Amino acid sequence: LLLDEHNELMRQALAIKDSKKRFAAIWTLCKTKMVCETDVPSEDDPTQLVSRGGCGNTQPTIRKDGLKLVGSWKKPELRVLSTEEILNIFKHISVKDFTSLGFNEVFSRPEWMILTCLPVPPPPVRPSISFNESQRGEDDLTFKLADILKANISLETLEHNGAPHHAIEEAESLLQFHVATYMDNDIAGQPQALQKSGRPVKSIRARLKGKEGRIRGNLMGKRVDFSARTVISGDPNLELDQVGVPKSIAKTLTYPEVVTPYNIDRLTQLVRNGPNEHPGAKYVIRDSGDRIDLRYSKRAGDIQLQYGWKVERHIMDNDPVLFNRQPSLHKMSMMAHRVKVIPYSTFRLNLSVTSPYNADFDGDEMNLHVPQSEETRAELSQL
Amino acid sequence: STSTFQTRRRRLKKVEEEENAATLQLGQEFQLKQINHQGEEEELIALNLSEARLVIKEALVERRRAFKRSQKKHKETREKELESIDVLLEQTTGGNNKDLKNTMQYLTNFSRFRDQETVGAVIQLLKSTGLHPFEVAQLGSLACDTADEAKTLIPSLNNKISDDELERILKELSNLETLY
Amino acid sequence: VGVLAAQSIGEPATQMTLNTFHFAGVASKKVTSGVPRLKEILNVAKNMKTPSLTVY
Amino acid sequence: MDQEKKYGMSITETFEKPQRTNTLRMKHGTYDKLDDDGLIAPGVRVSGEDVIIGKTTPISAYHSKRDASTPLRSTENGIVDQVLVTTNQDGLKFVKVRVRTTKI
Amino acid sequence: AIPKDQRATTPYMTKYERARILGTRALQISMNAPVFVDLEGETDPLRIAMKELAEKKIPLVIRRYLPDGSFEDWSVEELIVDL
Amino acid sequence: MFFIKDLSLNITLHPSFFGPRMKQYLKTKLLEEVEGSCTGKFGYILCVLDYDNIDIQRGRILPTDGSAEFNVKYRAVVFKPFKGEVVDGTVVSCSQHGFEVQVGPMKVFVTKHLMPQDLTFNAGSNPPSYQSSEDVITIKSRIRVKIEGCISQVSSIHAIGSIKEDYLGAI
Amino acid sequence: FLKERLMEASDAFRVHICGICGLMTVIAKLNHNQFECKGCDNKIDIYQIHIPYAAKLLFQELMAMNITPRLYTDRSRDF
Amino acid sequence: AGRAALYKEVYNVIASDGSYVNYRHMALLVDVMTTQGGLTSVTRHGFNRSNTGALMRCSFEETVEILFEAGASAELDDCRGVSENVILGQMAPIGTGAFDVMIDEESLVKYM
Amino acid sequence: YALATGNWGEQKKAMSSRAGVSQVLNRYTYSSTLSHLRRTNTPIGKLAKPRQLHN
DNA sequence: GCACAGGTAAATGGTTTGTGTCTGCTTATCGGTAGAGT
RNA sequence: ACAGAUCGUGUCCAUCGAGAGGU
DNA sequence: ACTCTACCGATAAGCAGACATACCTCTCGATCCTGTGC
Ligand SMILES: [Mg+2]
Ligand SMILES: [Zn+2]
Ligand SMILES: [Zn+2]
Repeated sequence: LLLDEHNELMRQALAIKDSKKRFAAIWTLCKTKMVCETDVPSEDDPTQLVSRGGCGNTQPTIRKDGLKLVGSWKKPELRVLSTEEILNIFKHISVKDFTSLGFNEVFSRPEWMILTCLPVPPPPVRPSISFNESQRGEDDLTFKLADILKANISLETLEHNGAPHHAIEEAESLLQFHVATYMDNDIAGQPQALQKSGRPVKSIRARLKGKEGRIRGNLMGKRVDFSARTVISGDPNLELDQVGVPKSIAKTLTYPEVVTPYNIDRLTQLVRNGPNEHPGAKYVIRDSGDRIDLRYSKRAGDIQLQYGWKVERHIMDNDPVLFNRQPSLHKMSMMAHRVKVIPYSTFRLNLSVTSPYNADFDGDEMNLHVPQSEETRAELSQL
Repeated sequence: STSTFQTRRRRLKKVEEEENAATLQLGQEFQLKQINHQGEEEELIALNLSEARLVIKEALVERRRAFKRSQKKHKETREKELESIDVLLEQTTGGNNKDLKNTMQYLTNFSRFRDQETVGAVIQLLKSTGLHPFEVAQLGSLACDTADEAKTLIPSLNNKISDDELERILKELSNLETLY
Repeated sequence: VGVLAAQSIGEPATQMTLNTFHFAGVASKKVTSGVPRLKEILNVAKNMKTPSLTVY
Repeated sequence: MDQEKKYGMSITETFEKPQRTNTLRMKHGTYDKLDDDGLIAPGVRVSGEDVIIGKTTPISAYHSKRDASTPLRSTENGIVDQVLVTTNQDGLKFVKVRVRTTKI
Repeated sequence: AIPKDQRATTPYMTKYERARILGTRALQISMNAPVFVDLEGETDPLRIAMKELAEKKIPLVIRRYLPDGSFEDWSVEELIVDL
Repeated sequence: MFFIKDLSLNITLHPSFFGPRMKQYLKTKLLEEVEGSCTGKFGYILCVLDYDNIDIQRGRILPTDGSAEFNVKYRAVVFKPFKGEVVDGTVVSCSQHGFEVQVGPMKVFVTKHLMPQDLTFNAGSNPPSYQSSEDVITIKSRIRVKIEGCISQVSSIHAIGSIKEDYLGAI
Repeated sequence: FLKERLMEASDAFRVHICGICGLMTVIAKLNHNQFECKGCDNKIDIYQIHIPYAAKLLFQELMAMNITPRLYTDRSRDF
Repeated sequence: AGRAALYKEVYNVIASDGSYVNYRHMALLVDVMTTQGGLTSVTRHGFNRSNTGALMRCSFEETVEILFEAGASAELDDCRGVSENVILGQMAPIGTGAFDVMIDEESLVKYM
Repeated sequence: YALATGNWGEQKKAMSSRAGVSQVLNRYTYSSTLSHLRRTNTPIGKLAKPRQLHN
């Protein structure tokens, strides 16, 4: 390191428990130094000096230019710092040095920031787009990986067969640019990567950058099953906690009920009804999956329900469901109501619940969610 | 199924200090000063060939007696030994229990001590030295004639025991195994 | 309680009407109030539009 | 709308009623209302996923032809009133159909 | 780390605890677990769970986790239900 | 060589079995589970001693279903073939590859390349064995064999044996 | 309810994670009932977790970014 | 004094629309904003620059920067927040998840 | 291409060209068609002054 | 007879009404003492 | 020795931009 | 005593970075070729 524990300022800086703050302090204290010392006076008796043990060579002023680092060597030489020498220097860093700098000797070494073996994502990460008519449209990641492979092969052949240093430099620059665009297509001060279509290529950073990303668009927010949405309307004859569910929605949405001695007859009657009338069932689940369809098999009636099975019955009356309006600002925008089947294709609610919902009947749209387990049903009813 | 939590950077130790060795270097699970369920800092228990057979036999008869009392409350030499543990195993453990037969047969065939007093005094005799209980179990189980056999049998006893004391307790064990 | 507090603070923000002007008393100082004032308070702006001081 | 678009030279789609014998991965909608030419005559009530235009494309085991029919919309139904057949600029077949419904 | 004489938590039973206990009992009853009370002809697992909670016949233990990591165990029958 | 360790086991019990007999249900579950096990870490489990104060802790209920997870504490006799350990057994099988040993419940193999060239496969004798000089070895005879190492940590557990050592064979 | 909506009513995936590496690169063969981790030749500690498919895709993308999101089933504290 | 002034300013902000907000919410907000020794703005340069988990932090602002920072360092995410459990698809330790439910043998044999 | 996609320019560099110049005619109602045929748009992209009704 | 494979195009010069509000990096600029005399 | 026409279940047409909308 | 010039701190002022409520509905286009081959 440029500075060690001998310096009082360095000793004071090497006391912050936080890694980021300690690294920032070390960088601020060491960026001023531009030459190895090798002879640091001791804290006590400043007249006598102590051999630090360094090299004594001067340090350059590293400057970032595009994807390359340049160094103004002045005692001015302007030599571009190669990646190989930087990696070699990083490999020579002692464990304590980057431990104090913030890096961990087990999980993230400083020398591991240099790419020497790039893994490729599996086909699930970059699937094949079927697209209308039989054409094998491929993801941009596959094209970028193929480009990187081609650049690597070209560089290897150019190095093996013998070529001037300019060809090696341009090949390695092209490979570095392609790798960087594969990992980040929004590099500042650099031209974007364009394919044959002329549009900017899609990078994984661009894949997860905003509210359409993997985290803000597929992790904390996602599409769900067993949900419905239709125009709401008023009904003074309904109760305060009651929602008018259309017959079609009730026949579509289903709730899985485990067959029990207390409801065996009811479940058998619902199964015999079939997925045509509202008080019916759509699916019968036996042991170890093996779903049974009640609308294609038609084998209903001659099927005996054994204990432990599951029956996907239609949404019946007094079923607790979640009723939501967007935007959901406060917790009152989410409420649990009781299902009441109505003979019209609209949502009916009491007039007194419109104020917490902040909704009217001029064309509003509201969503309905049903639970799929006893845990969720009970907690929705009681909370 | 484990009894020790992660420690000393077990996630990415990246040392790979082999798997086992004759000169100590025991496995991590079988390490000195084990952790008891309620206590702590308890050393590893090592059982000789004779001690283990007595332990399993006593556990089996205890389980059989417990089962018999529950049912009631609800309502030679080597040849003779084989019948005894056969009739003990045929009803106590139950199930397939195929593996248990071979272990018990090997214990009975290779048993060194058959007297309760002798095996009990074995620990009292061996407690004089501070040797690791594994090697004392090895010398108690394996036969010997003098110091050369004990030294050649295992490589974990290099200059760890004085020859005079070694030959002394080797002859002690020799007579304690020849008296029965 | 944190989510409840956040919702209870943000709901009146959406429910408020225009808050760009009309915040003047005896002297038309155009004191900032409402949504812009709340935004500059949350962002902790070092240069507010209408700094003020009261002396007793 | 549908078109008899051509791939290469010999890979040209055709308008005909598909059959189970030589069509693979075909839709499960009803094909009874279709005619020999592959179009529904005007005045026939349609509903659900019923196929209105029957088009098949050559694959290149048999099953040399694969269907490309466009079914009616799931939430739409009615009676077909006008069916228009013509040719595009290059010389292929152009087919347009219309569905009429009353919304009380 | 399970003190008994130094239990500083409230003896009352929270709404979240009540909802969780009722849901767990209802789910167990639905999946054919033994019932320790008579049903009076009832056939809905949730109401059976409420009936069991009424007379404190639910064999469950609440483990309240302190922020540091310690915890204390409260029985359902010993928790006062007032809400 | 025999050790006793305070092992731990995790089991899941269906709530349909949540009766007064849960303790004995878990007891028999453990009893048939750890008996005859061939775990690659602990080794061979032979007997489960100390059938008292098992101390079955409270069973945490998984949020997904009504099942409860139990962490039972128990001690049992273990058996692991430590590498480099001298053991004594009996010969069971003897092919042209070598003669096997019956140390405990294992099938330790003394491959032909381990013991010296003195031992020869003489098929003339009625029991196929390796009759040679320096004492007589046959099927079901006393033999002391060392362990070179542990292989096949998964599924069955066994090792490889050798006789090329002073004061190791014959006996 | 939040967990049910995020998992049961949406993507739900089961993966095997090595107990040493902490990554999901575990070779699982359910037919022969055996598992292996070629990274650290581990065969006697394999755990299965239930995570959404989006989380698995994000972790795989992060691994493609030379970033290791190691997942562990135990709490690391004290020693 | 700064916290009190901030609370007074917020109360004056919510004063003209006629809406009334309980003191607890605004007090909690100003205490969070002044937990450290200075003002903590509600932005990417304020409460973001904290010691909380990277997964829960990176779900609001730009993500790949903090992910790269986490990769460069070796910080441990305790996964005790809500965002981490939502990402991992597990029951967050909030509300009904703040406790654990266990079954006892003594009470089980007590009833029957 | 310009009259179909609505991007006023050549096939390439369409990202830097204006969009929405050409739109499909709205024929839901005669009044709607008349309104669509007499529509003007100022490309601006936060600012309240340009949106205000000037004197 | 028709297909087959690399990114050889523009050099340029060039663009656009009216986006603020912090954030960090990199200079330029301003005082203030220390190696000592006649 | 033995040594098959398809059958039977079959999965969808996607992505990127642009415009018009309505609470 | 302050000249001949060095690092300390304390600002000004230009250079870029991040991002803008939520819900869904519908239609409409585009996803390559020209110099080069015998
Ligand atoms: Mg409205
Ligand atoms: Zn140096
Ligand atoms: Zn591993």
